[PDB]
Amino acid sequence: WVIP
Amino acid sequence: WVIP
Amino acid sequence: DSCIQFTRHASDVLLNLNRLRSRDILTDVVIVVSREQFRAHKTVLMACSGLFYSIFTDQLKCNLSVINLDPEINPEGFCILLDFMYTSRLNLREGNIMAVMATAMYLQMEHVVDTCRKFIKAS
Amino acid sequence: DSCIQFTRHASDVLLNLNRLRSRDILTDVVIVVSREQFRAHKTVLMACSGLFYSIFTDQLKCNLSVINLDPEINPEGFCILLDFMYTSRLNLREGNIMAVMATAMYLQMEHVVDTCRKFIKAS
Ligand SMILES: CN(C)c1ncc(Cl)c(Nc2ccc3c(c2)CC(=O)N3)n1
Ligand SMILES: CN(C)c1ncc(Cl)c(Nc2ccc3c(c2)CC(=O)N3)n1
Ligand SMILES: [Cl-]
Ligand SMILES: [Cl-]
Repeated sequence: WVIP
Repeated sequence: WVIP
Repeated sequence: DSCIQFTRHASDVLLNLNRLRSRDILTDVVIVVSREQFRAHKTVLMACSGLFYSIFTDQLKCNLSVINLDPEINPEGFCILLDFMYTSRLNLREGNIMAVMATAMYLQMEHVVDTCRKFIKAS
Repeated sequence: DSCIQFTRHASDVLLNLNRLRSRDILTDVVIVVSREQFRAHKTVLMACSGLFYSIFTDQLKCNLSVINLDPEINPEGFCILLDFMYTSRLNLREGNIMAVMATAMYLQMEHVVDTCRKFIKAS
């Protein structure tokens, strides 16, 4: 999971 | 396009 | 094999499937959550959820145009997860995280359940 | 928005759609190319091809279970492109590049046409  |  | 690969292909496919959903093109099922109705593509639901995969591989349920979820399922939690299915983006907030995790456990969306557990553990 | 994103989601969705294709689950169209028949999902075809997008948004053609391609289309070229649609992998070889480029131009798959033009220019 990432900060888009 | 890339070499997978 | 000796294939070449187009990096953005999967993302571009998903973006177009979401465009079809937004215009209600070739949607073949309505998911009923309490009073709320959500139109979607069975194939996308199966690709994202262990529960929908089980439902639509069933020889009788594969032909249903309406699926009613358990009355305990929250419509907002479902809406956030349906958006994730079609975009890879999860709108996870303090006010919705419990309903999102419970809905993801019911829908059998393992990666969503994992990030909810981690975010809850941090707080 | 304040969304989080799952990097592998789009690729995982496409991998599952290809698993459904391989097992012939929820396929809703057969594409006829000369004597050869190819089963697929209309939504995936539309998501990958400008030609299929035009065909299945048409109020009459959207309901067809069989689509016949132009007799000039080579079945091997189509097979390679259908595989690309479901995997992001293109089996481009010296012996098939002309048939692949011609099929991609007909199907309106801009990124495939671009890599074929570049590979031909190099040789
Ligand atoms: C497991 N399998 C062969 C398969 N083939 C095709 C599809 Cl569409 C599919 N989808 C599915 C099944 C289980 C789960 C998911 C999708 C997401 C998840 O967390 N569990 N799973
Ligand atoms: C252009 N548009 C709004 C849109 N919405 C939904 C879909 Cl499924 C779609 N697909 C499509 C159209 C044109 C092209 C492609 C897909 C691939 C391409 O090279 N050209 N295009
Ligand atoms: Cl997931
Ligand atoms: Cl393309």
